[PDB]
Amino acid sequence: FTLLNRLLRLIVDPNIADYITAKNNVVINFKDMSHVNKYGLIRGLKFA
Amino acid sequence: SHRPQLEARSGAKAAAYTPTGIEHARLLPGHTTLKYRKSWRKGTAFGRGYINDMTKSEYHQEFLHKHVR
Amino acid sequence: KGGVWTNVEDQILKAAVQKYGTHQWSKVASLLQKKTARQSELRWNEYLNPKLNFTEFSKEEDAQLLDLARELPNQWRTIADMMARPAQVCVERYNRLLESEDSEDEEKEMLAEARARLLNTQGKKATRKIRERMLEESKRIAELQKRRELKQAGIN
Amino acid sequence: DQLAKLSYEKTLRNLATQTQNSSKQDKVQKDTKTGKITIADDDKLVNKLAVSLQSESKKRYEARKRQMQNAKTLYGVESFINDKNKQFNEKLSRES
Amino acid sequence: LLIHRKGLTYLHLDYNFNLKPTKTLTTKERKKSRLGNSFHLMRELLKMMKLIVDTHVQFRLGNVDAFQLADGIHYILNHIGQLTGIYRYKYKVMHQ
Amino acid sequence: KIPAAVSNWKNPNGYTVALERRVENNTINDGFMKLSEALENADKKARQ
Amino acid sequence: NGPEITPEEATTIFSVMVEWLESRSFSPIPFPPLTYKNDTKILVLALEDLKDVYASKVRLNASEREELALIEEAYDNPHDTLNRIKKYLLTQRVFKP
RNA sequence: AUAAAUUUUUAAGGUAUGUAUUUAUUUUUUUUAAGAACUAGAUACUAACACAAAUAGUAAAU
RNA sequence: ACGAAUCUCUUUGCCUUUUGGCUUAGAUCAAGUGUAGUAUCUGUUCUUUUCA
Ligand SMILES: [Mg+2]
Ligand SMILES: [Mg+2]
Ligand SMILES: [Mg+2]
Repeated sequence: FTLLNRLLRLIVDPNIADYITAKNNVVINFKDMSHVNKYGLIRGLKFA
Repeated sequence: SHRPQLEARSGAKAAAYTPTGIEHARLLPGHTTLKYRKSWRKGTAFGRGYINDMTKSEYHQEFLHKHVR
Repeated sequence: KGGVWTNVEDQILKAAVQKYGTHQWSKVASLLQKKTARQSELRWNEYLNPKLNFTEFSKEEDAQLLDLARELPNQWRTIADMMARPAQVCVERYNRLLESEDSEDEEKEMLAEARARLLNTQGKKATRKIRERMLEESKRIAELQKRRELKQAGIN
Repeated sequence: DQLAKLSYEKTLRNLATQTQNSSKQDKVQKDTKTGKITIADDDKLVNKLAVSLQSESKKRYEARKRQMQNAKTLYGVESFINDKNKQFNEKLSRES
Repeated sequence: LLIHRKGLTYLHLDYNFNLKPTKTLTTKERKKSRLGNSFHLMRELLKMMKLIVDTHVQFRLGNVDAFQLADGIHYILNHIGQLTGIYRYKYKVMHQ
Repeated sequence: KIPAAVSNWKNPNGYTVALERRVENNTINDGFMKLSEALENADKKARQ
Repeated sequence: NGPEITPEEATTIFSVMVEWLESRSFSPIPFPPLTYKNDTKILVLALEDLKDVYASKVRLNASEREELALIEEAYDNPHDTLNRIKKYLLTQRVFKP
């Protein structure tokens, strides 16, 4: 991410970018198992 | 009434019973017989085992790297 | 349909959690009306659960904060865990920390519902037994006083 | 082990007060017929024995009963659906 | 005898060894009355014998003729895959 | 001494229990510190 | 173990994109403006895209119905929603699971 | 100048399940409920009962 | 004086009606109506001792 949020600071307003990078970190719940997504990219996101 | 068992059935309980005499199939004679033993390339920006476990194995991580995808 | 939380339903939840445990939520939203599993558990983990830390800053927590939040541009749930503090609060108290820079009826009936629900532990089978057995007892007592009144006629 | 000893002592001294108190308030035969043995005993002291046992059963039984009363009336903290929640849950209080 | 001794009295064997219920069955009376791949296999087998032996019984009575006899029992041994239904019980027999 | 079982999942008699029977130490690696500040430096160089 | 990139690689990459874009002479995107001339169209598109999932369905589950509601209203109150959004992007940083 | 031909069938998995159906005669010291009447409907559960007419406990649906 | 027995209370000990299994958390989770049966939720008005 921290690399992203920069690379997006390039091409888009710092807001929107922030909305994205921050849009990835989430909990992810399968049944019981759940974990923060600290690192990768979630593809199911409409803009992914 | 679903309960973890605390016990098992003594074979003896069976042993006292009288027989039946039903004939199975797998008891029919087989093997009646014993056996005895005796220029351009510079341009680009980049200038010059077995772990007892499963989920940390190299195989398993290949596998999960295929199928679940 | 857009909802918010009364302390009524909130308490009914904390009672429910206090029984069914966290992971059975779709039951916890049975007692509780108006609500869903993800709603229930959302409020629970993000707010209600007591083990959460709601308190002030400290200069450890602050210099810690501007440190982390500068290092990781927007990654709040990460940073949140890093602070062992809830997410939106760390976000909020953060923004505030840079804001120093400047230039009774059917609810009582649902409560009757749940309040009645918790207090029966058995399931259909056991209750059915209770009945069957008592019916047997009445049958016995009847048959007796049959025989008693027959004895008052002398015929045994 | 030690408990069984201690109880042995307690009923020793108690027995002593029985005998002495009975002073204050005041063989072996064999059958050549069968290997059964025959001892001769008073109907006394058997009754003191049995009675003592019965009264022990009583007093213990009653300590446990009054303990039921007190213990079940007092603690009012934890949630209870029924009796066994109070019981078990007080075991969980016994833990720490 | 085997049937009536399992207390199934509402099944009928006609003279051709078909097995028919005479009275719409209470489900319990179905379960109690499923019969085995034995009993059925054997009923079918008897059916085959009855069939052949009948055709002879006819010819002796003088109602047929020796050619129609021969053709008959030929027809039987070929069309067993129809006249009976033994192939329900040993399905193997679908080789023959 | 063995404790008593309180399991988030099953509750076979319906018993009720005080919640807390139902219910990290490390910091980051300076890999981060270096990362974000390096991105930062190259950034401000570039913008200048 | 920390992040993998190392700062070295990071900086090289960033600089790459930079020389590219400058060279490419590129203007970055602006925030969607409140006064927008095309806007309602774009919103028509996105919303049809969500709508289409449910076109076929005959039984709608809970989350679904929740959705269709949110859509239908979004058609109804375009200025409302667009304001709602531009707010959301300007601010909200934390999200549901 | 080609002769190249697989198969084919039976059971199992509104309702199961359970209960009673005796007719024909086996010897003589305790204690307190606040009491009574009126009234309406509102949330519930249910019911092989009612909207060319039909579904059940191996399988379910864009 | 101390010793002992009895009654009562307190504390410790003992645990006294003191969580009994497995599989994809075992799976699924709200779309109706008419009448009818039962459950039970409010208010109103009057009144607080005894003997043959
Ligand atoms: Mg079955
Ligand atoms: Mg099976
Ligand atoms: Mg079944």
